[PDB]
Amino acid sequence: MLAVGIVGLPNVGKSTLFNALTRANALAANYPFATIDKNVGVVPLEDERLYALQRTFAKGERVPPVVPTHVEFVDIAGLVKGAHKGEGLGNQFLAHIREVAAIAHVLRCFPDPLEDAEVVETELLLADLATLERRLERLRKEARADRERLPLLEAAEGLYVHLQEGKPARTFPPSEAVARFLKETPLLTAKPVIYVANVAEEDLPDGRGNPQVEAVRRKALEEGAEVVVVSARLEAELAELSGEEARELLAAYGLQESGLQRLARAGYRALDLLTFFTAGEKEVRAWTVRRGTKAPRAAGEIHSDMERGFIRAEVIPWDKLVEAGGWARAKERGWVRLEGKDYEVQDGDVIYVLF
Ligand SMILES: Nc1nc2c(ncn2[C@@H]2O[C@H](COP(=O)(O)OP(=O)(O)O)[C@@H](O)[C@H]2O)c(=O)[nH]1
Repeated sequence: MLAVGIVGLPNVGKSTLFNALTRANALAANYPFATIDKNVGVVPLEDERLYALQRTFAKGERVPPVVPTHVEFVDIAGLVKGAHKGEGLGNQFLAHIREVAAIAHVLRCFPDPLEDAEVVETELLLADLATLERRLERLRKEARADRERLPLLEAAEGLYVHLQEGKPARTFPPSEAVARFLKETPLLTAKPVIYVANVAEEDLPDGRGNPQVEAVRRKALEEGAEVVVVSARLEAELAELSGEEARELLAAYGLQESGLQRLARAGYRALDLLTFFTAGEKEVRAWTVRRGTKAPRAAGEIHSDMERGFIRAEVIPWDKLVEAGGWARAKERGWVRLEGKDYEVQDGDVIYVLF
C-alpha cells in the first residue's frame, strides 16, 4: 500500500490523532479502494498551486473546480511486544506493518518517548534478522548456481552485520547491491520512518525547548527518521471546524499550517512522491506518482489507456504556465515541451497527453 502506517504504544494520543484523520478523510474528493477498511483513510493535500492555475484558466464568470490529491494513512493495529515463544503475540502488528510503505510513530512528549520508539524498533529488528537469516541461506545456494544473485547475498551479509548491532536497514549506506536486495526483500526497518512528537499546543510549532521533543530529534538522527511535531488534541478540535475557520483560528495562535497538513507533507516525502497537474478551463487537478515515474505511467494515472496509447505529452512547469497565462500563450512563448516515454515527471509539471 502506498500509505503511511501510524503506530503507537498505549496512551500517546494516537486515537485522538485518528479522530482528526477520520474527520479529514470525510472531506476527500476521491477515495483509494483500500479506504473501505475502517483503519484506512486519506488526508487531502492542500496546494495553493491549484488555485494559481485555477485563476489562470478562469474566464468570464466561469472558474474551473480544483481537485487536490491526498496522502493515505493506516491505523496500524496490533499488540507490539511479543514473547517470541511461537505463541503468536505481535504477529498481527508485523503483518500490518508489512503492508505500508512508511511508518509514523506517535510518541508522547507532554504530561519516556525514546523507550516507546525502541520497543517498536526492537520488534521490527527481530523480524528482519529472521528474514535475513532465511535469505542468507537461500541466496548462498542460489548464487553458487547463478552469479547474478551474488550481489544480493553480499548486500544481505552487510545488512546482517548492521542489524545485529541493533541498527535499522534504513540507515545502511546505499549501494546498487543493497538496493536490489531491498527491492526483492522489503525489510521492515528499511521503511522510512517519521517520529510524530505529540505535544501540548503551547509547544507548537517545533517543540522548542521541550526536552522530550529534543530527545526525539536526537534519536531520529540515529535512526534515520524525520520528525513532525503536532498536538493531536488540537488537530481533533480543528478538524471539527470548516477549513476557513480553522485556518483563521490557527493564524490567531501564530501557527500557519495544521498538524495534519504537516504530517501529510512529511508522509508525501517519506513515500518519495511528487505532484503533477492537469489544467484547463474545465478542471485543475493534482495527481500523485512516485519519484522516478515516466510520462507514460504518469499518463496512465489520468487514463489507463494513455499509458500504452502514450505517444508523447505536452509538459510545462506550473509556474511557467501561470506566467504565460494559458496553454495557447505558453506555446507562443515556446515554454510548452513535447516529452516522450523516457521523460521522468518532475514535481509541479502540468501535463496534457497526446493520444
Ligand atoms: N493536552 C493534550 N492532551 C492530549 C493530546 N493528545 C492526546 N491527549 C490526551 O492523552 C490521553 C491519551 O490519548 P489517546 O488518544 O486515548 O491515546 P492512545 O492510547 O495512543 O489512543 C487522553 O486523555 C487524550 O485526551 C494533546 O495533544 N494535548
